[PDB]
Amino acid sequence: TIPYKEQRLPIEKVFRDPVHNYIHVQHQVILDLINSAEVQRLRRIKQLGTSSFTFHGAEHSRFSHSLGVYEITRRICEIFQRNYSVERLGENGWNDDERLITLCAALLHDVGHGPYSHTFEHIFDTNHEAITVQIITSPETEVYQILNRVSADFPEKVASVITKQYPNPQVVQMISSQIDADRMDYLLRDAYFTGTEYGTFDLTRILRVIRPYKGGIAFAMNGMHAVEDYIVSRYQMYVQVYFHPVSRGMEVILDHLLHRAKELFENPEFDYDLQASLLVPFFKGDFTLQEYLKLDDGVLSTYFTQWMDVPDSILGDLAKRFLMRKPLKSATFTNEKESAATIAYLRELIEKVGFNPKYYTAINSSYDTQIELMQKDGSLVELATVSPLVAALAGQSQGDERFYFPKEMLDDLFDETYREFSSYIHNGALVLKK
Amino acid sequence: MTIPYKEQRLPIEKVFRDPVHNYIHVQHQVILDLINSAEVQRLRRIKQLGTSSFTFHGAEHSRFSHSLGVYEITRRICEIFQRNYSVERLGENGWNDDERLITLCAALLHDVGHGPYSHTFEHIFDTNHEAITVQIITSPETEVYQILNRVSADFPEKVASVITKQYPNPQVVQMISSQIDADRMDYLLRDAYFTGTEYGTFDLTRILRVIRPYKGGIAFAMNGMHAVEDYIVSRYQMYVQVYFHPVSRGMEVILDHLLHRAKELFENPEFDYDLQASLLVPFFKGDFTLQEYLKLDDGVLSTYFTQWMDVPDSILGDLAKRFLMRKPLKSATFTNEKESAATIAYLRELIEKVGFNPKYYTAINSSYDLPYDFYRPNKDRHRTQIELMQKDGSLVELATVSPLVAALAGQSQGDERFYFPKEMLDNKKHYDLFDETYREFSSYIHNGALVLKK
Amino acid sequence: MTIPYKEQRLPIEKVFRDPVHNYIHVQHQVILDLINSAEVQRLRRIKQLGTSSFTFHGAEHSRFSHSLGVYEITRRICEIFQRNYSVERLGENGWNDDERLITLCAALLHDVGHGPYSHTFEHIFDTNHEAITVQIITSPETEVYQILNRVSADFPEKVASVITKQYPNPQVVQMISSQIDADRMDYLLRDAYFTGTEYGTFDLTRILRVIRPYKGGIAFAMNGMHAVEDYIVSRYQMYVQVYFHPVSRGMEVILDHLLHRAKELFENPEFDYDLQASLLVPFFKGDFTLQEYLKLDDGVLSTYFTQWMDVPDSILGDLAKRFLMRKPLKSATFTNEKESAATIAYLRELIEKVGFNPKYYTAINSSYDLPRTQIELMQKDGSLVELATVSPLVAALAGQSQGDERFYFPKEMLDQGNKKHYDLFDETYREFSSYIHNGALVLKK
Amino acid sequence: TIPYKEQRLPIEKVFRDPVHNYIHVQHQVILDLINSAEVQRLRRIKQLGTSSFTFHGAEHSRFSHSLGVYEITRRICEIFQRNYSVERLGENGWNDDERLITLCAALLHDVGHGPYSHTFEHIFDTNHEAITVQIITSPETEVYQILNRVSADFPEKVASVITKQYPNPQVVQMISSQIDADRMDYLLRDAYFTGTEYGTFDLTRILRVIRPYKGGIAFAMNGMHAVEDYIVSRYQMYVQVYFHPVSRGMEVILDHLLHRAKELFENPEFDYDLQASLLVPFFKGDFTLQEYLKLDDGVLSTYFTQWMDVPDSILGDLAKRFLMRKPLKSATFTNEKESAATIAYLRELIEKVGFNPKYYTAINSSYDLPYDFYRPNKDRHRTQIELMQKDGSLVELATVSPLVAALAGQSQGDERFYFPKEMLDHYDLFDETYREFSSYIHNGALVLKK
Ligand SMILES: Nc1nc2c(ncn2[C@H]2C[C@H](O)[C@@H](COP(=O)(O)OP(=O)(O)OP(=O)(O)O)O2)c(=O)[nH]1
Ligand SMILES: Nc1nc2c(ncn2[C@H]2C[C@H](O)[C@@H](COP(=O)(O)OP(=O)(O)OP(=O)(O)O)O2)c(=O)[nH]1
Ligand SMILES: Nc1nc2c(ncn2[C@H]2C[C@H](O)[C@@H](COP(=O)(O)OP(=O)(O)OP(=O)(O)O)O2)c(=O)[nH]1
Ligand SMILES: Nc1nc2c(ncn2[C@H]2C[C@H](O)[C@@H](COP(=O)(O)OP(=O)(O)OP(=O)(O)O)O2)c(=O)[nH]1
Ligand SMILES: Nc1ncnc2c1ncn2[C@H]1C[C@H](O)[C@@H](COP(=O)(O)OP(=O)(O)OP(=O)(O)O)O1
Ligand SMILES: Nc1ncnc2c1ncn2[C@H]1C[C@H](O)[C@@H](COP(=O)(O)OP(=O)(O)OP(=O)(O)O)O1
Ligand SMILES: [Ca+2]
Ligand SMILES: [Ca+2]
Ligand SMILES: [Ca+2]
Ligand SMILES: [Ca+2]
Repeated sequence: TIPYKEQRLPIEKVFRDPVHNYIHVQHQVILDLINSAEVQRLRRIKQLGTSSFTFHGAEHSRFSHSLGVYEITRRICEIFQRNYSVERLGENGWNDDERLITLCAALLHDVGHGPYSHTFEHIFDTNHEAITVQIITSPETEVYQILNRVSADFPEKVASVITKQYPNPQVVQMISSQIDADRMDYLLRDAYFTGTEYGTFDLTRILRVIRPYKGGIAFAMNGMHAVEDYIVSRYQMYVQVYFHPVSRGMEVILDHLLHRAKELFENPEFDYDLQASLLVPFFKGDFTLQEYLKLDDGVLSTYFTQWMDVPDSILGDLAKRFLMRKPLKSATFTNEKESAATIAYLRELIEKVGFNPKYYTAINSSYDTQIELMQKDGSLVELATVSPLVAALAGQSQGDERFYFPKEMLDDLFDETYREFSSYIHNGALVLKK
Repeated sequence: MTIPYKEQRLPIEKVFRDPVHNYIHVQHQVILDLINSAEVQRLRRIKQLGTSSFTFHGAEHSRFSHSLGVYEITRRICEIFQRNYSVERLGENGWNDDERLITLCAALLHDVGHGPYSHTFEHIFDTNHEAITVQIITSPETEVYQILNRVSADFPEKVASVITKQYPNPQVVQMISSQIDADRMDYLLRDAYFTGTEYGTFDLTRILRVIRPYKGGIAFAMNGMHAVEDYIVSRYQMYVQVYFHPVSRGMEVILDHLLHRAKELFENPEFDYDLQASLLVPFFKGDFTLQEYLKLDDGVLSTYFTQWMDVPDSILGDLAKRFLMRKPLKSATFTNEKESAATIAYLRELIEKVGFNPKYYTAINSSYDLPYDFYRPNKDRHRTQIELMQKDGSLVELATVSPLVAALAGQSQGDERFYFPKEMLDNKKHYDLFDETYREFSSYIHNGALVLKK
Repeated sequence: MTIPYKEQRLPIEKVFRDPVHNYIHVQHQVILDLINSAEVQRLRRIKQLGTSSFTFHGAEHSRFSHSLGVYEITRRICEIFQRNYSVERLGENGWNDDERLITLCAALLHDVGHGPYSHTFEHIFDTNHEAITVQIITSPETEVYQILNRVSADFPEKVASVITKQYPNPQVVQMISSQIDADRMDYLLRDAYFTGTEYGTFDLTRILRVIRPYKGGIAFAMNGMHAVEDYIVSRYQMYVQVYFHPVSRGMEVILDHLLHRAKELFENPEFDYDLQASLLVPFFKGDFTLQEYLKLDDGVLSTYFTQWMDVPDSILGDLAKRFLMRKPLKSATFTNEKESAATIAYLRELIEKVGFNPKYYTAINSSYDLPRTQIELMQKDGSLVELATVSPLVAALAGQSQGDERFYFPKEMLDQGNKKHYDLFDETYREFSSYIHNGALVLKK
Repeated sequence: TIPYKEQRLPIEKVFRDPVHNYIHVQHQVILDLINSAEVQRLRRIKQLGTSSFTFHGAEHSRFSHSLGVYEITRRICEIFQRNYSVERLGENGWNDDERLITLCAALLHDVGHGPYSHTFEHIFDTNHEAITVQIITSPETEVYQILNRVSADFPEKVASVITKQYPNPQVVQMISSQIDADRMDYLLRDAYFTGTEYGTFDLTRILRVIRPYKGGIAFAMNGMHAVEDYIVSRYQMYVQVYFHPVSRGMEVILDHLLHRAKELFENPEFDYDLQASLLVPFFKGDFTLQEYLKLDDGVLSTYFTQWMDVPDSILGDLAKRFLMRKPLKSATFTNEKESAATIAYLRELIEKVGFNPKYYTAINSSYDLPYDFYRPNKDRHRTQIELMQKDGSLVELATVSPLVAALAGQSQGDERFYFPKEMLDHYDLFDETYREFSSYIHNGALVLKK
């Protein structure tokens, strides 16, 4: 009988994918991991969080992204084996013994992600990378059981790829670097579902120039323009999708909503059942992995639905605004120190109209290795050396610095206040005055 | 002075990026307000295709984006109709653009009464999404009603009447509900786009080129016949390759029995354990308001299932597990229920013999039970037909002039499946007369079909 | 150490960008050499669809790209066959991957014997592209043969025997030529993409997931039967909407009559004027070599037609003009030839009466061709069912021949419209037109 | 009786187009122009010439491109009349009396193109723009006959649009600007037929924001990103398709094949007949319009087949290389001045091995090609893509877009030296020379040894 390490499905298994057409699975191990409890739960977590409030097609899950990353990784490995094996190139070639570990790492790279990560980790101080390593290395998970079946040291080896400690730079960089399968998948996938496919670079063009070398992953010099296209697409996706103000307006609401809920919990004079059982360990700031694994997007929205009926005015309102899509509006400003006086003033105005500025205002800027080209020579050149102005795009700030406030403040008995407030806003830009 | 709400328009066009239609365009203030209402926003949290995502993992699109999609096709039809086929030039065969807003509201609101996994939900809880859509449109408690009523007191009732097909204008009615309406057209294109399948093989533009109004509703110029043919082909292929997929239905049967078991537990006066499913209580009790209904979505169900995995009922706990961990029931086809009856009874006996309660671990269903109707025209029934208009203005129905459409309508079929646990099909060192049962069971499955006990 | 030609792998996979398949992938030195060969490169200068481009102006794709496409589909099949259905796993019902190079060569070379405007050319000149394909593969004068002979001395004949369907492996024969083969799958996909008539797009990847070898040839998994239906449906839409188009056929008739007129002029000792058509001379005479035939492509003919516009024969000059300027004969539908015969004979008199020679300005035409289902579906147990047994009405559709009987005649016959005065000559046009109602012959005496 | 100007078809005619789905024709003038001998002639002329040797799908004709330019133009005119008429906007609006002239000019812009026109203009000193103006304004032409029926001055009016002298900038910039229907169709059409994803931007998004104003055509600010992506596609098609060294290797052969033929014809000492009668007026330098109108791609290849057996080793060999696809290889260098002696020496070695350097080598720039980079000049209105803000003011694209400024920033040409593949290799006595030659070729570039 065959070692588990080597168990090849007699018939290749395909999964239909809108982005890649088909995900192809050859190994029993990979199939088992796809079917595991903690990978399956990623079906219930949105890849893009609050972006579906701006781009309504952005309803894709982390599960389909994980499969897509594995699929791109697989395609890289095939090409490396066909064209750049150690057999042909030696030390600069690819060793296909590394395939299985590389594919598991690729598939499992995001397993530690929970619902609305950025916001959740801000409020509950979780870390999805450490939880990923915990999922891979803990005997309680189905993932660990599957990995342990490969060999005793295999769960830790797979974790070491994710932590970038694995001693093979080709494997580490396939999983994690500037142009990796992770990034290429979500650029393509986020573009496909949002409909903002300015993030169409051509994936096959990149797959034809990617190669291994003794120091990691490089790109043939003849495909420099393919690399440029990727840099450009990534730029376009950050600018048009990830940095979108309306998405972040919804994200600010969510952030304040979870925070208000936690404050209500922690406080002992608040004698009311939040009915938020699964969130309790996170309100207390003391949770297990099992408890973390029970959370998904629907858990949050169920709880928020219950909260619209809560005796707290702020919680009830913030829950409502999240579910009914009522984002905070924002104005742009470029200097935090110089805008401090103006922002404080306006915050007094917002308060005078009866919004508590702590939960109805925010200051926000986001939702928050080289690229080696290889000459026929064998020698390396960094992209910026051949293409500096495009390299400049990748390194830019793109900091979209903003002040958030209720739409109500714009155009009861304080109408003169709303006209006073809106006087400090011209074309979505904060005007600095007394 | 102030413009009537009915006539009010946005200062500039509002555009919603849509992966299927590129853009959704909004110009009327009424339409914007309706998109923003609580009852419509709710549809973001309900999946268009329910359990299909377990087979086609891209299929995570919502009812909200499908509703905007239908509104958008409708908008596109009205525009073509007004520019090319108005009453200003055709009279009783033309399109009166007074009807635009009512048609647009109806299109946007057509699926507003859908809940989570509505087909299953309606089977277990006896709800009716058509009744509830009309209830949402016509009840003062809802934001939809407040908006519609603000257009005119009689407007809610009129919008509702379009959806019940009682509205007196056949062009308006058929645009929203016929054999080739904005609704079917969107979900075929969009379901194909997200599943990643080709099967929405049809060109909306080649159909929007030939669509026209007439006295009795909506028709298609004869020179566009082949474009209508492709619509039918897409329809058929989406049905037989996606909507009717045995693995998706395997997951739907788990769901159905999961909710049925919860209901049976709650209403059994001697089961005492807290199901912690407060929002489902009104539905277990079979006594619910509109408000209680509007609080339901896919994530409410999913959250309750997570809790139920730990509930001390063995069946409930297990079925919650199977749904969340993706453990579909397997199935085999049969033909005649009456001929298959003794075989099915015997197989249920072997299933029970290994610890599975066959009431919850087996099922029988047909593709015909699903809300997907094949095109079958009837000379006596006008709303069953797709009409083509010859260049002389004469109408002929599609199948009579298309051998291909006649051939697909002719091979319209519902299958019949028997569901059972996969564990019934499985090398062990010793064979207990209990391990014998699985081996016995397998000899009844051949080429995916039951072998009759004969 | 030294590697046999048959085994010579490219160290790096060569890819050719293709709008239909995205990429054409080449592993073998033999395949690359065949692609670069003179007689395959010559297919760049032969339109896949001939006169269809007069109706669908995007249909300018060459036979070259179709050949690479058939080759690419075939190797995708071979890869799936090796991965999933090898002899190693399934024995007698499996794929032997030693058959790959020959299957690949046959796929690439299947259409090499096609010349310009194939249907018309073969009607007038009596050439046979299948026999010429076999000639090209097995004649030492071609670069194709020189290449295959290097694989092994018996290799050219083996490759030819695949095309002639005499090769003893049915899986190989049917991959190349049967009802659902790489050949048909490519041209339906390619012709859809270039015409923009994308009704004839079934899903290739779905078919590739159900296709399967067995001892007796090629079959399709039972759970994939709806994918087979899709292909049947696409092929039907393409035949009805593109291949049988009345207007492309209109141009085809002109071309047929133009070539026939030229041949006749050359044949006639009375006509002493030089046609300037040196590459057609062996074909006027009915006595040609392979070498002479390989010089022919679409450009050769259009160049000659340009010259012929100035030749002192008014039928040749005018027909050449009609072909280059796009002046197709118009047509009317009729049903059975026997009831319509007397009316058609009368209309040819009227046509002759106004100055058009009906031998050249009329035709009876019912296809692009100038004057039953066999698909096995496999059950899980390995038994076979023919497609018509599980899907009869879709099967009927495939076996149905779209008989579109038409009578072609000059547009001028109904071109007239409204005249200020009619004379007993303008009377002929008006009398002619009364026999045509909404694109159909009216059967009067 | 309807004036010809206004004659509509009883029923709109549609032309299936794989790029735009449908080409729509409503005016009788336009249909008549489509059917004219001079437009039908574009069916037999390839849009991309030698690119098909690299991207074998690129077999599309100039005729299909011209219909596409017409269809985009039509879409813009519809949008302008519907949303931005003079009736509502005044001097910043569109006058729909200009529709017919705009449509005729869009359809006719490329009518003067002959086969492989860049190479042909180099060898025979043709000018396709002058010939376009000649076809439009010469009575012997069907095009002219059709236009002359419209109104008295209409032919010369139409030609004046093409030469950009027409006094309506909205009309001129729709046909010819940095973002005209012409560029938009060929980027889309070329990407579609080559099978490259790069030149696919969203036409629909651009048409949503396109706008007339007093000084021509502008694009609403809220649509900047769609304009950005047009530039991205444009850049991507230049560097990856139009500037491809393998297609260019084939162009160099073609250039030299025609050159050798002209040379053979001029020389009275060369007896043999090239039997290429339609090229004779061009060989001699003296040709008429009708003679030009007879030429197409098929004519050239027909002659090359004949030339394969003409008793001139160079001409026969080069005809063979073109017909059989034997492109020259190439290497980059920086500037002609610094690289001068290396080229001289390489030519010596190429000669030593028995290739006449004059016909088997060549120097080439991508700049010499009919593809201009976006290079906006603040003084030169023409060079600019304008974006309209809410207040009505204009701002040039590169000004508001770092992405566009980045691409315009590294919008550089190249330099290549061509040579036979034979110079880079089992039994040769010239093996010493091949070895030396390729020592000057490192990383696909000329090594300045000498
Ligand atoms: N209003 C609204 N926009 C949506 C929805 N789903 C997606 N979107 C898209 C379309 C909008 O252009 C974009 C921004 O959303 P909003 O309309 O809330 O932001 P905006 O700053 O445009 O507010 P405004 O109404 O213009 O004051 O998000 C929805 O449910 N409602
Ligand atoms: N196994 C599995 N299949 C998935 C998943 N998501 C989508 N699919 C698709 C891929 C296949 O087209 C289809 C197969 O479903 P299953 O593997 O559960 O059933 P199948 O009968 O193919 O395998 P079985 O014989 O039950 O082991 O569902 C997933 O998470 N796991
Ligand atoms: N007229 C014309 N049609 C073309 C051309 N290229 C493609 N087509 C397409 C569009 C037409 O609808 C289709 C049929 O061509 P025709 O206009 O020659 O024939 P049809 O019988 O439709 O029109 P007719 O009754 O002769 O005015 O061919 C072209 O260069 N000229
Ligand atoms: N060899 C060849 N390539 C073609 C053909 N049609 C398109 N191509 C494409 C495929 C390649 O991506 C590209 C380059 O072809 P070549 O083989 O002439 O240049 P390459 O750089 O591979 O040089 P080499 O193979 O070393 O002579 O042209 C063809 O008929 N033959
Ligand atoms: N909620 C969101 N809103 C907008 N953009 C998002 C959101 N979530 C993710 N993205 C974008 C930005 C991320 O770079 C990318 C997904 O990467 P992810 O698996 O979340 O790792 P990450 O949170 O560490 O990214 P980053 O380091 O850029 O903050 O998609
Ligand atoms: N000139 C044409 N006009 C219309 N249709 C064509 C033309 N040429 C080919 N086709 C259609 C008919 C064929 O079924 C298909 C391609 O097959 P192909 O081998 O290139 O031609 P063919 O001469 O073998 O015709 P057939 O496949 O019917 O025997 O496309
Ligand atoms: Ca990731
Ligand atoms: Ca619907
Ligand atoms: Ca073929
Ligand atoms: Ca042009």
